[PDB]
This record gives sequence, structure tokens and C-alpha cells, in this order.
Amino acid sequence: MNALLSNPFKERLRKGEVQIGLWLSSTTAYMAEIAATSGYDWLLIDGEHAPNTIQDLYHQLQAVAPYASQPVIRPVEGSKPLIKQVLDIGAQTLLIPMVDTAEQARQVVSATRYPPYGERGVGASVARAARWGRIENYMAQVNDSLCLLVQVESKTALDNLDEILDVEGIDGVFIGPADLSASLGYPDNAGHPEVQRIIETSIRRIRAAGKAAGFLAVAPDMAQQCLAWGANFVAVGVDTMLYSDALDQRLAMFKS
Amino acid sequence: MNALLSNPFKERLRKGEVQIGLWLSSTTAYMAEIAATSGYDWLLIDGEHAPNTIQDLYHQLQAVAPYASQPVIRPVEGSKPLIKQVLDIGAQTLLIPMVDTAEQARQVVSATRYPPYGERGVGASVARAARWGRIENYMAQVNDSLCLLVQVESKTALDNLDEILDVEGIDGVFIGPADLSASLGYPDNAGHPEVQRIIETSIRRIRAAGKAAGFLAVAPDMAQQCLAWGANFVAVGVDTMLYSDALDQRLAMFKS
Amino acid sequence: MNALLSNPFKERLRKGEVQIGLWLSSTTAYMAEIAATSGYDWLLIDGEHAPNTIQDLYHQLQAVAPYASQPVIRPVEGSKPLIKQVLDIGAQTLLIPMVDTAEQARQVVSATRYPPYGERGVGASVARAARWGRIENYMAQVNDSLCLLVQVESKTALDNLDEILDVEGIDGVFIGPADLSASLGYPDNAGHPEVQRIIETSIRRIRAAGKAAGFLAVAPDMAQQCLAWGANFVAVGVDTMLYSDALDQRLAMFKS
Amino acid sequence: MNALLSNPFKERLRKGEVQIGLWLSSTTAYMAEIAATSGYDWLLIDGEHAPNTIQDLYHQLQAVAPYASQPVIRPVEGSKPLIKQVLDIGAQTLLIPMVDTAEQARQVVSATRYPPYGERGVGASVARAARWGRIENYMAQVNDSLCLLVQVESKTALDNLDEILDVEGIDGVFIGPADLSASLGYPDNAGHPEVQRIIETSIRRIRAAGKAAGFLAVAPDMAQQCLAWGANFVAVGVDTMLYSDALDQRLAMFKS
Amino acid sequence: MNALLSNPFKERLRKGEVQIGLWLSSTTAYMAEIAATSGYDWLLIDGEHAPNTIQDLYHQLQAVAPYASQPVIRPVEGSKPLIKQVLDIGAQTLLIPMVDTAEQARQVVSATRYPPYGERGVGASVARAARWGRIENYMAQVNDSLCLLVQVESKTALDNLDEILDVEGIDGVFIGPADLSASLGYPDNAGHPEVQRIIETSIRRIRAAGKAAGFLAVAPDMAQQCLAWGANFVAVGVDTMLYSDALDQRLAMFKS
Amino acid sequence: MNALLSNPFKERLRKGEVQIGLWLSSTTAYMAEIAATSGYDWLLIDGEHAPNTIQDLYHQLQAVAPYASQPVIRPVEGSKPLIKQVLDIGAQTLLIPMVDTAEQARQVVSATRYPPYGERGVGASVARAARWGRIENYMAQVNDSLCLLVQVESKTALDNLDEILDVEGIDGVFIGPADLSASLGYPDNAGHPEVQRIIETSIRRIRAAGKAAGFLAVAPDMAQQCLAWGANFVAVGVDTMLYSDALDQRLAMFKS
Ligand SMILES: [Mg+2]
Ligand SMILES: [Mg+2]
Ligand SMILES: [Mg+2]
Ligand SMILES: [Mg+2]
Ligand SMILES: [Mg+2]
Ligand SMILES: [Mg+2]
Repeated sequence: MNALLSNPFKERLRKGEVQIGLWLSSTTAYMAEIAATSGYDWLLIDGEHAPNTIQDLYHQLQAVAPYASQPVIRPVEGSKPLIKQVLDIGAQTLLIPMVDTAEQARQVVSATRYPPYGERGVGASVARAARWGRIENYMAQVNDSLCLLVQVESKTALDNLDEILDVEGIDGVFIGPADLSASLGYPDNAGHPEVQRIIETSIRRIRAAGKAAGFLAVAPDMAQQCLAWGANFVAVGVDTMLYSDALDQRLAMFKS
Repeated sequence: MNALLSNPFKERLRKGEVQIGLWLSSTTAYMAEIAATSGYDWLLIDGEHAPNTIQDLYHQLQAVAPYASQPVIRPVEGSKPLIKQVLDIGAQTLLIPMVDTAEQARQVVSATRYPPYGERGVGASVARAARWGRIENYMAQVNDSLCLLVQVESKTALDNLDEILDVEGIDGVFIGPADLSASLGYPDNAGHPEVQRIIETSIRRIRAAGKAAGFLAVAPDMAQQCLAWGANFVAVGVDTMLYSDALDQRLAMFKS
Repeated sequence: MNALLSNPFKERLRKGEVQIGLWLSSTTAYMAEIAATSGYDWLLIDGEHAPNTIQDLYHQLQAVAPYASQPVIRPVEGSKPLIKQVLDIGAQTLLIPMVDTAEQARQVVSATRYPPYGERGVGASVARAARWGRIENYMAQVNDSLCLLVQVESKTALDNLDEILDVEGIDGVFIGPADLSASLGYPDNAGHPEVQRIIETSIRRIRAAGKAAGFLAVAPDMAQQCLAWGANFVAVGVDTMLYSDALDQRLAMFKS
Repeated sequence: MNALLSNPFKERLRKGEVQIGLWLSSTTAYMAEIAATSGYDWLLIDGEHAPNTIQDLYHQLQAVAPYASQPVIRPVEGSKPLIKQVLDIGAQTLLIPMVDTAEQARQVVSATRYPPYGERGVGASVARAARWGRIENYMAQVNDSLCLLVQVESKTALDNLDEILDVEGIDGVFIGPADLSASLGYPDNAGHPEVQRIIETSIRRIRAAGKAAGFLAVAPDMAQQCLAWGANFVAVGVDTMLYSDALDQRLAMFKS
Repeated sequence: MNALLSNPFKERLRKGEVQIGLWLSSTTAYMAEIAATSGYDWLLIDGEHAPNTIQDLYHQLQAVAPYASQPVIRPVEGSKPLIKQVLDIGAQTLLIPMVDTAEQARQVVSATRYPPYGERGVGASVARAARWGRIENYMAQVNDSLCLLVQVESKTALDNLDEILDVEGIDGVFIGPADLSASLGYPDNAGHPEVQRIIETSIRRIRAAGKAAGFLAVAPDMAQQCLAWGANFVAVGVDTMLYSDALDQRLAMFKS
Repeated sequence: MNALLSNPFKERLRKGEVQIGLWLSSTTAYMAEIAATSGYDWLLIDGEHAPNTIQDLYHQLQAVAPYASQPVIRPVEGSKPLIKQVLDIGAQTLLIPMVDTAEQARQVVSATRYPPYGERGVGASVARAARWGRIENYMAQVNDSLCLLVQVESKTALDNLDEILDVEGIDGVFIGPADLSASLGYPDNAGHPEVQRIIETSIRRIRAAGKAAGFLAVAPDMAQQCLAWGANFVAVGVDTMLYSDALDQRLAMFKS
């Protein structure tokens, strides 16, 4: 097998390319493989808001591996040890929740990088990340193939957006509209013109800074709008929601 | 908790009532609970064509238990020991594949009944089926609450349909259109007029014999047609197919 | 299904009713279901002193769901991300260990509330807590249906007991005799007059603040005593201890 | 490690010693370890009436391995492949259900022995049975350390008892009184006034033919009786029953 | 994704290429993936002599899927329902143990084929075999991409070897030295001149019929010999044996 | 069962005996048992750089329990709650990563001791640590049987080595050469020509302060050297590395 790491999601992001994603929220490797057969550009394995253990995450990576869709892992939080776990299992693209400050953003980057630059503990070289040694010179190759995406989803984070965007090692900034809406004084209502204005300017600011801009839009109209605004890693649904809706729609054909 | 067993699916079947179902093919308790929130009348936990162990089946029963949707279990085959396993875990409604003869149908019934009448081994009385003893006089109550559905899905089985329909202990006969189509000399094409004619007469014969008639129709048009013909336990989709289709439909909105 | 949240444990607690409970310590969904058939008022699913993963917790919730006994979840610690995980899986009643200050208690409340009331990140809409959107207006209903119980189980905690009892959003204070005893310099001797004294006074003070008073007593004598002292959410047993004792007692009939 | 096979259960059986046992019915490795700390002489890991997979059986063997209590495995049925599976995982004592004829008993014996004497499939050096080759000359050692117990628990099996007792390789004959009573036309109450005699005579006949005699008696009164009669491998409880009873008993102190 | 079935193992086999393989005996997806990074031509996932459930088999397939090594699945026995399960999860190459007669061999082929060609029940359309409908015209493509290997590993099997080699649908015949040796009256002594002789003649006869000839040799000397004799699907190791030996060899450097 | 705690690893450490170890990196109970049959002195169950959940850790302890090899658990980090979890499951020897200061070392020691001396949460009588109460006076016995090893593997930790060595309750100090080399500015090649001296001096300093000295050396040449220097708990391989190498070596015989 190949001795070079590659991260196709990162490669595409660097080329400015638009990547269409789906949230995977069931924790199950069975459904992750099924979802991978759809051909989304990326799949967000949600270790934050679905009850995934580190083993569930591992199994979902193994499930999607031979398919074209690229996995992105969101851990429970961007702490040193939880980041350590997901990087060692060979998650090359991370989405980190609740990044509110440039200092938090620098600490997240430090957690992903080995000494000199960061604080990542050594051990991937004999784990899935270096494919048990088949990846030669893993410590030398790794930074170029790691892709780091941070969520800006509070009023504090928007206030700090420029500082965060200037942090070395951050590849993209993701806006989660429902948390942001809540924090801005409009809980349960991202549809308010103030919120929409903030979302649009924030996306444009992220792209203007040369970084990738991300979004989750479960309403296709909102997804089209964020794409128009320049978001270029956009998740367009949550698998469990698509599932439940499909189930309801089929059943409705037979019930009065 | 209650000392009486009840099988609402059987109660409704006895009353002639139409019951709308969905196949569950992921093996996962996580998705089974999600599907149960839809409100289908029944959910077919497929131990035949999805890789369910006896524990997967157990977990899916525990998942759906507090919801209104009634579970129906299909084992890998209707052998004595596999039937034994699923009855002891408290699956009160079974769908048995590949029942081709009245003798096979009698043997299936014998597998579900304790001595005098049948060959079921004792032990449920301390298992999930009798809720570890909370169900009093389980051996006396049980037959009235067990619901047995058999699949007629070959040319041999159709030839034997009258004999099968006269077998004591059989509550319903299910027609699987794709196996039947194959066996009738039309593989991959249930849409042939010969096959449709056989399906319609078979449904009408089953109802004319006072038994419930079942069908799986993944095309809603076919489901409506089988309902019109008198099928009264009709599965109208496979959850994994509904899932994949929903995923494809969402993605298509963003890809040219 | 039902679109409304309810919390029977919390309604009873608010009425000042005595609720008799049991610790579940095996991690197993299989034993959780068996225990639920006893009809204890509540079952404490122990994620602190038994090796439960978030998945084990989930499966135990699924197991007890159809039965009348109400689940309570104790996480390994009361941190923001661990509280997030248990809320999202739909645990409506939490027992939080080692709450030592009014500040820690406020932080715990904040971890359970969405903006503006706290720090809880959204995502329960696409998870078990909101039954995948079947619970309508979850964000609006949720605070009413969440029951928070905090453990006062150190010397520091006792010093701050009045300050803790004044924290809005705390429904009950639970005295942990094993940790408290040790904290006081009487490890493994909770029966000491000095400890029994402090337990009694602590219980009366909790109730005097209009909050529920909780306790675990593995000795029935002690359980009746703490009930006489005013404790109204009282766990009276640990299931693994009851198992071991029952097995020993049966064996001893044939070894003597 | 130790290169010798030993079977303390079989050695004590051969000495005619009385061995006191407990059914393990939860399928869980967690409860199997807890139960092993009681020091029963044997623990019956029930793969017939509890929903154990071969993996669950493996994990319960691993759990109990360091304790004094000797494991006995009952598979779902005594087929060649299912006996092959449980022998390969290092189950050295088997309890086989539904052995109704001498021809069946011979076929079970052959399934436990390698060719050319029997039909056990050869591959134990790549499994736990030979501790991955740490047991030297496993194929030489294995017959002497394997203990075969069959269940005679039907009318037909009773009619065939003498003949079954003449089959070489059977170490013990187990009578299940609830199965036999059902088979004799007494569904539940277990051993009725009518079949006590039929049971006693059998126990005495079994011991008379130089074989061990087995029984499960969940009533201590009945267990004393069967021992008085000559039964020397007697299971005296079912762990899930002992659990439920103990939970009920502790709770009744507070609903009193 | 790709809508076409292919079987690289089968294409190579048809070309008469030598394919070097490894037994996987741990049941673990974790070790299966590690093994796949070695680049053996094939990996034998052993459901006969290791305690694999259908789920363990599934997870091992998912693990090795992205790597070049091609999986082969051996079920616990070659029965119709066990073959059904492994085909449906998408195992394209099967190794069937203990095929003793031309009749058994025909039955195995029939178990792998849909009507009119055999008895296989439909349902792979909604399973991993057809990648949930992403493989278009599965029913039409499938026979071409299925590779059947049968074990000739008893005296009965040898007597019927020519009849077995004449069965249409068999791609390869595998000689099992452990079972064959025992069947011949030389258990645990496959090295006996009489056995080595019969292995050699058997290999030449297999190849003479235009079928592939298979073998497992845990001794490299024997492996080279069987290759020299004409065997072209040759497993050369059992992964758990290689693990144990490697661990012993490292330890021995510090114990001597 | 035996009511006394013992820690053979700690007893031998105290005697200054040399103990030879192996890293267990696969997370699987199946491989842990196989590895235990080699008779290494100790086996490091790696919960920091392999994706172990607390349940995986539990199952590997259960697997190795009856063998002579002594288990050592490394948790993801040495936080209070994670040390609480692993102590409660009966891990009596801990290896704690990233111990950089004396204050950290004191905080780790306190996390291992009950109040009022430390801050370990009290609940071991409802867990495996006290074998569910079969270990009498566990709280009395526990300090003497717990063995605490800390990792000093960074520039800061090195600067602080004397002070760390002065902390009471630390039984051994482990040096990880790849982490330290990275921290000192040598990413990979592990221990470079430049840091051998820094390593040797540390090993001698550790033993000089009356503590045990630890090392992982995957190169046998380096392992002999560190032993020559005074290291007395030395891991000499990583099981997944030994596996991969052995697989490669066997395969190379046929790609030759
Ligand atoms: Mg968010
Ligand atoms: Mg069918
Ligand atoms: Mg406590
Ligand atoms: Mg029986
Ligand atoms: Mg063989
Ligand atoms: Mg390190």
C-alpha cells in the first residue's frame, strides 16, 4: 500500500472547491457505509451530539474508508486528549466545536502538532494514523495532510473572528446557525434578518481572509443561500432527519 | 407491571384490520428506535436477509418496546432451535420464510407450542418472554398471544396453498413477490401479468380462507394494488432503501 | 407518538412524595430491564462507579423505557461535555457527584440550559432527547422537564450547603455517605455517631429549604432511619450487592 | 503457562462427589464474573434458553476463568457444528439438550471426538481449546479432559433411558423436571405429585448404571429431595430468578 | 460508486496465478485491518474454527475493504441458511468445509444461485452484496463474480474427488491437511509419508481437471512443497500463530 | 475466593527485580488473552494511544486475569475521573502519561488515594476492585497493593525530574524516548545519538532516588542498553508491531 498520506478533502479545500456534506448521527458503522454509497463529498461523523465512543468513531472510519466520500470527525470537545484519540485513529480532518477565542484556536492547533510546534503525544506511528508503520516518516508528512476546521457559533466567537482567522494552522471556519442564533438573542429562530445578516457577513469575511467557510443547512433553500454567499464546505442534511422524514412520507401515503 | 400477555398486532389481525408495516434491515437498535417514532403499525426486524445475531434481535425488541409500532421477527429460517431463540426473547409475532408444504407449516406450528400439542422446550418462564416470572401462568396464556405468519414464495408453495391455509395455528400467509416471481420463471420481473395474476388470486384465496394476507411492496402503486386485493398486513418499504433514496434526493439538489 | 415532554420522577419529587430507588451497577441493558420489572420508583444508572460508556448508558435507557420505574443518570463527573452527552440521549433526571460549591452548582445548571438561560449547545433536535423532532418545541419545553440532583458528599460541600440550596435550578440534594464519611476522616465508617449526626442535620436542612433530600442506604435499618429523618428520594439497594447476597444465601443451603 | 489440560468438574464427577451449580441466564460477562465469586461448584452458561451468541459464550468463559467455579456450556442444540464451535473455544464440559434416543446420544459423542473415532472438525491449535498451542499434544490429551452431560427430559427420552445409559462417552444424564412434566402432560407447577416417582426412579437408575445424575431444582425443598435420591450434579438456582426475587424482597420493605 | 461487480481473486484464479494467503483467526476487525496492510493476495476470515458471528464477519469485511488483499469467507458449515447470510453481506469468495460428495457440492452451488439456476432467496438488493442497489442488475451480474472453493478433507471426500471436480460452479478444491490426516487415521501427523503422498496426488488431480488447487501450510517447507506440487491458492500462515511466535521470540531475547 | 489483595508487579518492583513487558495496542480482549500465554512479566494495556473505551479496558483485564502476566493500565490522561474509573475496575498498576511537574505528580498520587489523604471517589465495593465485597476491608488494604508509575517524557518533565522523584507515592518513573526526543527537537529515529546520554543519566538518577526506572524500547539493541543502565520495568515490543513484522516476514518467503 501507499507510503504517502493524502487528504483529498484538504486538497479540494486548498483548491477553493465546493464540497457537499452530510451529518452522520446514528453512531452506526452499518448506516455510515450505506451513506458513503451516496457520493457526498464529505460525511460528518458527529462525536459531539450523537453518543459515539472512540470505538464507534473507529468503526465508522473503517466503514467509509473504501468509498469516495471523505470522513470528518467532530469530537465531544476540542480538548488535548480527545483530539489525541481521534488523530491517532487516522481522522485526518477534524471539526472542532465551540472555538470562541484566538487562544483557544492556537491551543487546538497545538493539540494537533507534534513537538517543536505543538503538544501532540507520539504514538500514531504504530496506530491506524500511520497504518501501523506502512506510512513512512509519518511525523514529517503529517501536518501537510491534517485539515483543521473550527466552529464559530457564539457572539464571543464572532467578536473574535478576525483574530481566529489569523491563527496559523486553521484551514476553515464553520458556522453553526442554531447555536449562533441562540447566542445572538434569537433561540429557535435562525430565520431572523439580524441572524441571516450575521451569517452572510461572517461567510464573506471568512472567504475574504483566504480560509474555507462552512455551514450546516438542513433546509435546502438555506444551503443554496450559503453557497451563494461563498460557503465552500456545506453540509446539507442530517442522515437521521432524512431517514425519519422519508419514513413519515412513505407511511402518509397509506394513512387517510 | 401487567401479568397478562397481549399481542396488539394479533388482536388487530383477528379483527380483520389493515396494518401498515416497514422492513428494518440495518440490524441496529439505534435506527429501530428512530423508525418506531414514525408510527407504522408493524416493523419487520429482518433476521433473514440482514446480518442480525440473536442479540441484535434482542436489542431491536428493547428499542421499539415503549412505542406503539408492533415488532415482527423474521428468523434466518423456521427451524426448531431458531424459533426457540426468538420466542424465548419475547417475539410474539413471527414471519417464517420458505414455507412450501403443509407438513413444513405443521412443524413450524409445533416448534411454537409446548408439549401436549408441540415441541417447544420450556425455559421462557425465566426469560424475557414471561418477563422473568412477572407473566403468571405463561404456559397457559401463551398460545392465544402468539401470532404466526408464513411466507409462500415458491411455485411449490402456491401449489400447496390450500393445504397450508388449512393448517391449525397459522394466522397469516405472506407473499414475497420477488422470490415468487423468480420461482415462476420470471427472475427480476414481478411486473409480468402472469405474476400479478398469481399474486392477486393468491391474496384473494388467503382472505377467502379466513386468514390474514401479507405482502411487501416497495413501490407504493403495488402496495395500493395489494391493499385493494385484500392484503391486510402490508409492508410498504425497506428502511435502508428509504434512507438511501432520501440521501440521493437531497444530494441531487446540489450536484448540477 | 406523544409530542410532549414529561418527567414523572420530577412531578413526584415536587409533590414531596417518597420515591424508593435502586442502583444499577452492572452496566448491562440485560439486567437493567430485569430490574425495571420490580417496579422501584427510580433506578440509578451509575456512570460514576461502574464502567459505563455513553453507549452503555443509552442501551440501559432503551431497556427500562417501557416500564414504570424512572431512570436517573449519574455521569462520571459533572463536566459540561459529559452533561451535554447525557442530556442529548434523553436522560431527563441527572444525579451529579461531588458538587462542592454554589459556583459549581450554578455551572451545572448552566450546562443544562440553552441560551439565554445557560451554555447548552443545540443538537438534541436530531437526537433521542427530542425523539428526532417528534417532541415539538423541545427548546421551549425542556427546562420544565429536566430534574437536577446534586451530591453533597464532602466537608467542603457541607460548609457550602446553604449556598448550594439557594441555587436556582437545583431540585434536590443527595447526601453520599461513602464519600462524605471518608471526607470527614471516618472512611468506611459511615455508621459513626458523628457522621450519623451530620447526615440527620443535613437531611433536615435540605428539606427546610424546600428541596428534596436524597440518600443511598444499602442497610435497610439505615434506609428506614433516613426516611424517618425526612429523605424523600432514597435508594435502598445496589443491584449487584443484592445479586451476590442472593447467590451466597442459596448456595449456603447446600454447603451447610 | 501450564501445558496440561485438566477438568476438575469431570474429576469430581468421576469420584461421585456432589457438585452444586447455578444457571447463568443473563448472557453477560459482567454478571458471570460476579457470580463466579460465590464459589458454586459449577455455573451453567445457558446458550439454549438465553440469547447467547458464540461470542457471549466466549466472554463468559473469559470472565469466570480465574475463579474456582467450573463452567459448563449448554449450546442451542447438540448439532455437529454447534458442538464444534463450543469445543474450540475451550468449553471442556457440555450440557446437551433434547437427547431422546441412544442413536442421538452416540451422534453427540461422535461430535465431541476427532476422526477417525468421531466427527469433530480438527482446528483447536488455532483456538482457545489448546491455548493457541500452549497445550502440547492437545489431540492426545483431549478425550480425558472432556465431560459430556446429556438431557433426558421428554417422554421418548425416558422410554429410551436404559439404552442411552449404555452409550459409551456419556458421563452424566440430566433430568429437567419442567420439560419432562410438560412432555408427560403436566404443563407447569413443574414436578407435579404424579411425576416425582418417575423422577426418583430415573435418578436411581442413572446412578445404578455408573453415570452421574443431574437436575435443576429452583425450589430448595425439591433440590434436597433430588440429592437425597442420588443426584450428584445439581443446579439449585437461576441467577436472574435469584436477582429478581432479591430485588422484590428489598423493595417490599418500603412498600410495607 | 462503481455499479459493476468484480472479483479480483476469481480472475486471478481463472488465469491460474498463484495466490498467497493468510488465515485470520482472532475474529477482530482491528487485527483484520492490520493484516490487510501486509498485502497477502488473500485473507481467510475463518468462521469455522474461530468464534465469529455473522456480525464479526461483516466487520472484518468492512475492515479489509479498502486494501488490496481479497477476503475469503469460511462459514461454520456449508448449509443453505449460513451460505445465504454470507452471500448477502457481500462475501464474493467462499471456502466451504467438509464437502464429501458430488451431491453436497451441487447443493452448495445451488445455495449460491438465484432461480432458475439454484435455491438462493432474494434480498441482496437491500443488503451489502448489491451495495443497497448501487450495483445495478445484481441478479444478472452475480454468478460471474462469485467464486466457490470447496474443502476435500476426509476419506469420503477423496473417494469422490473426480465426481466433485466434475460439478459445474466449483472453481477450486482445497485440501485440508488437519482434517484429512485425522480422517485417514493419522491425526496430528499430516507429515506422515502416506498422507504427504495422498496430498501430492490430490493436488495434481485437481489441477488436471482444470480447477484451482488449495492448501494451508503453517510450515514454510510444506508450503513451498505444495506450491511445487501445483497448488495455486495457498495459505501460508495463521495470524494468531504468527503473533504468538513473534511474541515468544522477542521475549526469549530477555529471558536468555 | 481469596479475600486478600496482592500486587505481584509491585512486590517485584520493590525487590528491584527486572520485569519484561509488552504493549497491548489492539484494544481487543481476544488478542490480550493470546498475548498473556507468552508469559511476559507485564502487559501494558494502552488506553492512551489505542482507542480503548473503559469497557475495552475491563474486557482485557478479564481476558488476562487467570494468566501469570501482570496487567498495567495506561488511561487517556491522568485526570481524577479517569483514574477513578480505572481504579474501580481493579487496575492495581497504573502508567500515567505526561507527568511534567512535581505538583502534577502530587495531584496524580492524590487521585489514587481515598479521602481524607487523597481525592479518589469512594465506591469500590460495588465494583471489580473489591471483587464486589469479597475483598474484606478494601479501603484498609488498597494503598499497599496499588502501584503508581509516571511518564517523564518532555523537556519540562526532565527539568523537573529531581522534584518529581521527591514526591511520595510514585513507585516508578518511565521514560518514553520518542516523546522525549521530539520534545528535545528530534522528531523520529526515536533516541538519536544526541539524547542517549540525557536518557542514561535519567535512568541512573531514577534508580539513585530509590525508584524503579521504566522504558519502552522496540529495538532489542536499545532494550539491552537501557537494562544495562539500570532500567527495571522495560517493555520490549508493541504487539501490533510484532504482528505486522511477522506477517511481512512470512509473506516475504513467497514473494521471494
Ligand atoms: Mg453547534
Ligand atoms: Mg422472500
Ligand atoms: Mg459518592
Ligand atoms: Mg430442558
Ligand atoms: Mg478442515
Ligand atoms: Mg509517551
